[PDB]
Amino acid sequence: ALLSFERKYRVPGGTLVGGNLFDFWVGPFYVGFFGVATFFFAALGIILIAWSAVLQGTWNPQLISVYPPALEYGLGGAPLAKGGLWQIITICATGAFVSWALREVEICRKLGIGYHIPFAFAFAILAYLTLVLFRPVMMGAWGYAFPYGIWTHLDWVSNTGYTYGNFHYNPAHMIAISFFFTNALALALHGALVLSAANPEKGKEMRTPDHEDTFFRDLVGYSIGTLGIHRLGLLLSLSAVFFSALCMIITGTIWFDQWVDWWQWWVKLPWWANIPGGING
Amino acid sequence: MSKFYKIWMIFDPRRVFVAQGVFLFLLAVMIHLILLSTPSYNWLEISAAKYNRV
Amino acid sequence: MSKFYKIWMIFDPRRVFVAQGVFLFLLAVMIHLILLSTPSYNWLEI
Amino acid sequence: MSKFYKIWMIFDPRRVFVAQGVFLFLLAVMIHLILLSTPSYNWLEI
Amino acid sequence: MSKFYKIWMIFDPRRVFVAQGVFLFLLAVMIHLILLSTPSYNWLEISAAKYNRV
Amino acid sequence: MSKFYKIWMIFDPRRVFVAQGVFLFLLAVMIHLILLSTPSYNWLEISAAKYNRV
Amino acid sequence: TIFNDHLNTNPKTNLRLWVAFQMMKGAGWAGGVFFGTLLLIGFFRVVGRMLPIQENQAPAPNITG
Amino acid sequence: TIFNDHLNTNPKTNLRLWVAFQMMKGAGWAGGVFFGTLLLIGFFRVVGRMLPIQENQAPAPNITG
Amino acid sequence: MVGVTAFGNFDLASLAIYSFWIFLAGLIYYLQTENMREGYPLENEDGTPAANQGPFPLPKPKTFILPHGRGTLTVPGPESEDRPIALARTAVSEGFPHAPTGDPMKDGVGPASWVARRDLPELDGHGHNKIKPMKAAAGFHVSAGKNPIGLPVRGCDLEIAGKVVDIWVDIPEQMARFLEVELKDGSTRLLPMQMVKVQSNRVHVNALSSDLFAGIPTIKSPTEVTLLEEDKICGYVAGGLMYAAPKRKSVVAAMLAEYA
Amino acid sequence: EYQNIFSQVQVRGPADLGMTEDVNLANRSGVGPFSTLLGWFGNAQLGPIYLGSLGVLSLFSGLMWFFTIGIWFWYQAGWNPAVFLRDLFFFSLEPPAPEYGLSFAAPLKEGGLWLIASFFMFVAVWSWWGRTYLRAQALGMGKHTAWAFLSAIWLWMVLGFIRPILMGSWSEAVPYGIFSHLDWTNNFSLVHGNLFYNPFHGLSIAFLYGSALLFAMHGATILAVSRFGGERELEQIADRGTAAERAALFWRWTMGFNATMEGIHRWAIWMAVLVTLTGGIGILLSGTVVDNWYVWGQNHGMAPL
Amino acid sequence: DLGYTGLTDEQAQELHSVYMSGLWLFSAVAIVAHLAVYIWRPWF
Amino acid sequence: DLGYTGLTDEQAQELHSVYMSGLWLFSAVAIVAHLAVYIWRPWF
Amino acid sequence: DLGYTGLTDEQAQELHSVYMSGLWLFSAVAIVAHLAVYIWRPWF
Amino acid sequence: DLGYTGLTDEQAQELHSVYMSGLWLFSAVAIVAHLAVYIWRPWF
Ligand SMILES: CCCCCCCCCCCCCCCCCC(=O)OC[C@H](COP(=O)([O-])OCC(O)COP(=O)([O-])OC[C@@H](COC(=O)CCCCCCCCCCCCCCCCC)OC(=O)CCCCCCCCCCCCCCCCC)OC(=O)CCCCCCCCCCCCCCCCC
Ligand code: BCL
Ligand SMILES: COC(C)(C)C/C=C/C(C)=C/C=C/C(C)=C/C=C/C(C)=C/C=C/C=C(C)/C=C/C=C(\C)CC/C=C(\C)CCC=C(C)C
Ligand SMILES: COC(C)(C)C/C=C/C(C)=C/C=C/C(C)=C/C=C/C(C)=C/C=C/C=C(C)/C=C/C=C(\C)CC/C=C(\C)CCC=C(C)C
Ligand SMILES: COC(C)(C)C/C=C/C(C)=C/C=C/C(C)=C/C=C/C(C)=C/C=C/C=C(C)/C=C/C=C(\C)CC/C=C(\C)CCC=C(C)C
Ligand SMILES: COC(C)(C)C/C=C/C(C)=C/C=C/C(C)=C/C=C/C(C)=C/C=C/C=C(C)/C=C/C=C(\C)CC/C=C(\C)CCC=C(C)C
Ligand SMILES: COC(C)(C)C/C=C/C(C)=C/C=C/C(C)=C/C=C/C(C)=C/C=C\C=C(C)\C=C\C=C(/C)CC/C=C(\C)CCC=C(C)C
Ligand SMILES: [Fe+2]
Repeated sequence: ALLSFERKYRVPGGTLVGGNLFDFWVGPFYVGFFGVATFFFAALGIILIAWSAVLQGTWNPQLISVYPPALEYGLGGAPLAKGGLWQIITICATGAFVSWALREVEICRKLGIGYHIPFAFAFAILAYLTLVLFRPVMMGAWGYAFPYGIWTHLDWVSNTGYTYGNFHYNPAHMIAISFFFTNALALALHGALVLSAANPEKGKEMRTPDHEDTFFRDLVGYSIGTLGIHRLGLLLSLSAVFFSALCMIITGTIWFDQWVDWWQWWVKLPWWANIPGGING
Repeated sequence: MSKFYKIWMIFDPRRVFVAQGVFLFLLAVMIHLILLSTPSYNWLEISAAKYNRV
Repeated sequence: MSKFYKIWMIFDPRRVFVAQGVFLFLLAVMIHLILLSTPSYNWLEI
Repeated sequence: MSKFYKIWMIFDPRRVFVAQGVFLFLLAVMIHLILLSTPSYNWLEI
Repeated sequence: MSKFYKIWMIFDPRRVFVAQGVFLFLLAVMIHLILLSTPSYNWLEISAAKYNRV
Repeated sequence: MSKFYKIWMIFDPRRVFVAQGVFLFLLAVMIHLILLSTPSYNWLEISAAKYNRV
Repeated sequence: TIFNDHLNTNPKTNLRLWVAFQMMKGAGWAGGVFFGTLLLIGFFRVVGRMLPIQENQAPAPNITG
Repeated sequence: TIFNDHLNTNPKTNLRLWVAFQMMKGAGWAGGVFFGTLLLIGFFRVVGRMLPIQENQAPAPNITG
Repeated sequence: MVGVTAFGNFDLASLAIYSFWIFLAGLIYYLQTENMREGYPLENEDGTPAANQGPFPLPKPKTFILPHGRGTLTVPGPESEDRPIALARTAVSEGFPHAPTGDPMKDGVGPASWVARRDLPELDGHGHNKIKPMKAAAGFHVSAGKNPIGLPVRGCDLEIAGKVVDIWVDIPEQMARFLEVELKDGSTRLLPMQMVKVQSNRVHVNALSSDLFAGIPTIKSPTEVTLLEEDKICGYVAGGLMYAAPKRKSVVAAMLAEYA
Repeated sequence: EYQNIFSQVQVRGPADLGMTEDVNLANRSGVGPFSTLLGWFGNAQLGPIYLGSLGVLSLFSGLMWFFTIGIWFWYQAGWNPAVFLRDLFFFSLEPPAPEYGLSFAAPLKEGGLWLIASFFMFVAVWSWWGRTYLRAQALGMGKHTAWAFLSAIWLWMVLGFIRPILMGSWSEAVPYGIFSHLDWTNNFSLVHGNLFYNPFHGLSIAFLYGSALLFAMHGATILAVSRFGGERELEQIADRGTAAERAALFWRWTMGFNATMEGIHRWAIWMAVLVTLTGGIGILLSGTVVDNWYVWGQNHGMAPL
Repeated sequence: DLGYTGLTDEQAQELHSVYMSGLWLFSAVAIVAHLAVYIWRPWF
Repeated sequence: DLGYTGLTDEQAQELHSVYMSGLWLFSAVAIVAHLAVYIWRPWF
Repeated sequence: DLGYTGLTDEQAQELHSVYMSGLWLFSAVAIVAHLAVYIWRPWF
Repeated sequence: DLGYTGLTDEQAQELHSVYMSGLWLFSAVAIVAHLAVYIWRPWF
């Protein structure tokens, strides 16, 4: 039912809409107005994906695919069987994600903590909306969004990437990839450091934050601190997602050619554009 | 069947009614969308074939 | 059906009315999209 | 512009508000009719 | 069989009834969708063929 | 075999019964789906062929 | 409030306007959300119009048939 | 009125709902008139549909050009 | 070894993927088991153990040997909270809020809650006290940014309830922790830095108003702060966000309240 | 609202030389300068760094690896500083051609230098791993960092050493160069069918996305409860406070389950380690067992045909 | 008398009556609109 | 007497009776709609 | 006699009896539906 | 100071202020609608 310590926190108030209409729990889950909304949307979306499985003709979970409308439909509606189910599922998913963020706001708010978590979830929501809503609308058709399938949206990724050659040459792409790799590195180092401090050589006393700073300063020579590492983690993840959204919003919209052709500008800069030798020329 | 009423000594009416309303609306939307998906029972397309809208 | 009124001894009117307004507007917008999706009954074509 | 408020020391609010509601609805119906008349902007097509 | 009732001294009725309702609805949706998927027992298509709709 | 009952001085009945219910339902769904997958023992297709529904 | 010309209406109509108001709070918020979403989509559609997407134009990423 | 849960709102919002109400009286009456007129026209259009006007059909009374 | 199968389509790709599924199930079980070391067993809203304990059993206990001779903490263990909670349940059924019986902030329930930790200061690695006022620390000086010492302190109601005297810093960590804010009562209160907005002429506190500055739990000794009283101060300052919402002069709050 | 993203006022004093158990301080250097720029985000102190036997070994090997690649880049530009400036991202130190196989008979100019630089890189990375282990040991801490680094090293070794040996060719390792190693990645994907249909590739991507997810979640949670001293985590493990409880209750009321101040770091370390663990397994299977992953997916219920 | 909200019988009846008057007004406007649309263009 | 929600026997019976009246009203409207659709276009 | 939920013997029997009455009602409706479908179109 | 209606200065200012708040709300909704239509299909 309740954690040993949970009861002193289960108080009324701190909710955006609906007073105490839905200000109650179902098991551990806090419900709220936006919890009601998000349960509705999630349930409807999962059901409509199952109905897509029925219409398509497979029950293999890895072959179920809900394709967006084809290019000729433009930005209008499509029949449910050939593109409309995708649109309804997209609306359901957007509503579910937004309601989840607002429910998180309500919970953060009943507990008296900052709103960093719904903040950071909004970044992922905006990346999803970039892929599904902003770019296809800016670009003319719902057919540029990805299908809802486990292995068929990877086909969308591959086709979109190879439309512009090697997508590795997108520069915002490189920045986003560097942020992702740095984020994974920092997460591994942080988890390892805290665990090694709390679980020392075996039977000797528990370590202190001073030991963590000492270890990492011995390793490379500059410890960032606990507050520093948590700030850096939030910012690395958010920067990665932001640059992903940027690299995809500019693709097919202001850049239409091979991306190495973008990299071509530095090579042609006046004070080396003509020299013989090297890779280029 | 006579004493099914004691379910309300088990369940709080407020939570049950909220859940029931959500469930009923979701089920109705389910069935309407299923009907709209099939070429028949998609009453829209059927009436458009009746009155020559295409 | 006569004593449905006791629902208001269960539910606070303010919250119910806000929720009902939100629900009704959302449902109307929904149905407009359903009509807009079909080639007939779509009034934004022209 | 600042002291336009004294219009209400001239006009009774009740009557003005009834007249204004009637006028605004009639004007909206009018314009929806002008749009409906032209072959374009006639949304009731299809 | 006679003393199966002691299951309720093991399980809280509220949780069991919520789980049972969810399970029963999910199973019914499962079977209905399975029937709708097959060309036969998809009662919709079968009727649409019977009454010469499509 | 007579004193197998001492398993219940090892295991809490609540957790065991929940796990057993989940396991039994999952196994039954497993076997039914395996039967449905094969062209024979897919009782649906077999009946449809028997009464010529296609 | 010094106006004292609206206070003469009966209490029942005061209740009436109170709940008309409750519902327009609720669904005025909902309308603000929906129409702000449409304005966002319209901004992106205009930016798409002014860019030369409409001349060099990408092939379909996914089959859809 | 025994409800006594709406009376807690401030007098300014009471004034607000009072005049929202004034305007919906005025133009709800206007809307009733307009839509009743459309329903009358629709009744006559249906009666015209069900009659065989649509098969034997009169020439234009006036030139209009 | 490209493409020979042991049976059906089963090859090393398939063997590896199924082995990983099994390993992932085991790892998820282990991770949840490690995370069941605080707050369990579960309990009803009236304190008695629940019929629920979950599919995951409790792990075997492990012992942390605390540094500086503080003792040992062994988990999971018997958890009580060694303090009375002033709440009264709203409904007889479960999953409903418990309303405060008296003043909520100040009995310490809800967002104003606190936990009975050890009434001792946490120590740095070398044994000294970890957190310390500027005067008690040797060599520390405000190094960048707007020095808050000497500025007035304004509450959420746009009154000034005191003004800043000193900064409490965290020695090894080299970062400011509390504002020692002194009132024209003459006694001093502690302000968490993450609850204060240091401006050019003014230290703004969105959490509290002037009349609530006096209520902040004071410190036992005047150069040190213990863990208990840090909870106590932090919980009150933070619970001020909901429980001092009425007294607050926010444009958007008054906006919405006048509409509501 | 103050968001705790940047410090708003800084303090400093005497430098902290660090703890002194079982550590030979003859090898620890002196503390460096304080950076006001780095102080707005975390600690401002730089140094002191420990310089041991493995430290010198790793520094020598890594410096020679970097220098060897640089000298090849200079040769490859014709010794022209402007060409070096303009083609810095296009230069490449490429492994021997397939016809040499695994032999060390490749001439200096189609891959002898690649082999030399690779030897230096091998020594540098393994020395750094040993140094991580010993730095953890000297302070009496656990060896968790060494094992996470070992996962990263596993992926690195598979990419450069083990897979070329299994395929019997040095030509299938990764060239040293920015755009060249990106093209190596793309061409590896092209040659073996989609890596998108490699299941371990998909798992690796799942755990990289999960790393970004979990670490945004955890940074946001700790910054949200830093008003109760939540960033001081070792002490919250030692003596649980209200920050830990509020964090646990937020996540419990949000998604039905929570963690501990201690246990979220077990989640974090495993989430980050599984990236390179599954990646190494996938790359090792790639080409050795499967050479067309899309067909494999068709055969395994993954692709439609 | 459950009294979750605290209202009495007479208050409940009064509020429900004014609600239902509003509900039937809304329903009447909806029926007029539906008849107008049906006459304009049927969907059956 | 088992009690979890706080309601008594008479309260339970009253609430269940008004629920069931609402349930049968909903069911009757559903049956009328189903008959209308079936007559308009059968699915059997 | 366990006592994990707090119910006694008589409470358990009463709750189980009303459950089983509901269960057999559900089962009877299911059997009627199954016979109707089987007669309409057999699956064996 | 004519007072054909009978209102004073403060009453006039209060009524005019609430009117103008309503007027600007109406105007804002109109501007949003006009921008939506213009983006959808321009008339210039
Ligand atoms: C009986 C019937 C048969 C059944 C068979 C099936 C069995 C099913 C099992 C299902 C799974 C159950 C749960 C598993 C996870 C458990 C984790 C755990 O318990 O943590 C406790 C424990 C917690 O320590 P602590 O309490 O915090 O320390 C306190 C002490 O004071 C301070 O202590 P300390 O500081 O000294 O730390 C020491 C310890 C603690 O480690 C940590 O601190 C955590 C670090 C996490 C990262 C570790 C991964 C590093 C990867 C190394 C290289 C990767 C590439 C290997 C090649 C890939 C495989 C081909 O270090 C390690 O244990 C890691 C050693 C890694 C060596 C790997 C060598 C190659 C693989 C050989 C397999 C055996 C490995 C060792 C097993 C025995 C260990 C004692 O941590 C561990 O022991 C880690 C367990 C390592 C497991 C194996 C690692 C690799 C797994 C490979 C998966 C491949 C799947 C198959 C796909 C391909 C197939 C073809
Ligand atoms: C067209 C290109 C192909 C493709 C080809 C490949 C190939 C080929 C590989 C990956 C790999 C990976 N790809 Mg892929 N990839 C594609 C599409 C994607 C997409 C996407 C959305 O489209 C994503 C998210 C990913 C994501 C990923 C990662 C999950 C994974 C790498 C883990 C990692 O961190 O490695 C980076 C980490 C390391 C390499 C470890 C380094 C460790 C050593 C110790 C570091 C030493 C440092 C050295 C000494 C320098 C010192 C510097 C100084 C100290 C400053 N790929 C497509 C299908 N991808 C790898 C993998 O594991 O696949 C299974 C891999 O080999
Ligand atoms: C995808 O599936 C589709 C959408 C295609 C088909 C699915 C359709 C769904 C399932 C249909 C669901 C419909 C829902 C259930 C209909 C519910 C409607 C609700 C009940 C309408 C209730 C309206 C209540 C009215 C607005 C109440 C008004 C109360 C008054 C405002 C209070 C004051 C009344 C006084 C002022 C006197 C009256 C005069 C005035 C001006 C109101
Ligand atoms: C994909 O699968 C498909 C869709 C093809 C097939 C799906 C099949 C599924 C399984 C269908 C599931 C159907 C479910 C099981 C049907 C359930 C129906 C019943 C349970 C719904 C009940 C409705 C009753 C409602 C309308 C109650 C109305 C009563 C209100 C009007 C007020 C009453 C509330 C209280 C008691 C009144 C005031 C109390 C006072 C005394 C204080
Ligand atoms: C691919 O797989 C396919 C689909 C082909 C095959 C799948 C097969 C699976 C395995 C089928 C699984 C079937 C399951 C096992 C069937 C289970 C049926 C039973 C267990 C469900 C129970 C139904 C009983 C319900 C309707 C109870 C109703 C009683 C309520 C009306 C009120 C009673 C509740 C309490 C006791 C009353 C008040 C208590 C008082 C004393 C306070
Ligand atoms: C054939 O010629 C055509 C039609 C083509 C072109 C001709 C166009 C004609 C000439 C254009 C004429 C336009 C007229 C002049 C425009 C006049 C518009 C009037 C002035 C608009 C005024 C609106 C006043 C608003 C509705 C006032 C509202 C006052 C409130 C109802 C009072 C309380 C305020 C509350 C309800 C709102 C905010 C507070 C809450 C509780 C939401
Ligand atoms: C002016 O600047 C100067 C010239 C002074 C210095 C500047 C230098 C700059 C230009 C250096 C540039 C360096 C490049 C850009 C670094 C790029 C590195 C690339 C990105 C590395 C990527 C992958 C490499 C990994 C996969 C290598 C893995 C190989 C390991 C597994 C070790 C291999 C084991 C070898 C084959 C064993 C051979 C043993 C002996 C007997 C040969
Ligand atoms: Fe942490």
